[PDB]
Amino acid sequence: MPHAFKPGDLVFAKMKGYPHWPARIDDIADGAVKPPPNKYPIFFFGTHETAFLGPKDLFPYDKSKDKYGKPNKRKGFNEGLWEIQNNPHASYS
Ligand SMILES: OCc1cccc(NCc2cncc(Br)c2)c1
Repeated sequence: MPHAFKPGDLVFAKMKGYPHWPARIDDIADGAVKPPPNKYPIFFFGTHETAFLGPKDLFPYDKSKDKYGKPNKRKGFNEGLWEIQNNPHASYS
């Protein structure tokens, strides 16, 4: 049974103008800006950028990897695929 997203969960995250992108739910550091209601800090693998997104844009990784895991030409995407498959919980900062 699924649960609400928690830090460490692996997803594909969708933003307008980009393919569904390999990403993880991040933690919020002490005193850092918190997401709006029902949004989460999304760390994008490959590009190593963070956005606040809601669950409607978050696709759990295992269920969605067959559909969204194909390499493409977008900058950072293939490295993102490598990171989520090979070391998704490492420090990339
Ligand atoms: O719209 C706010 C916002 C926040 C972070 C990054 C971007 N664009 C670039 C980008 C980088 N990695 C994955 C994707 Br998917 C997109 C936009």
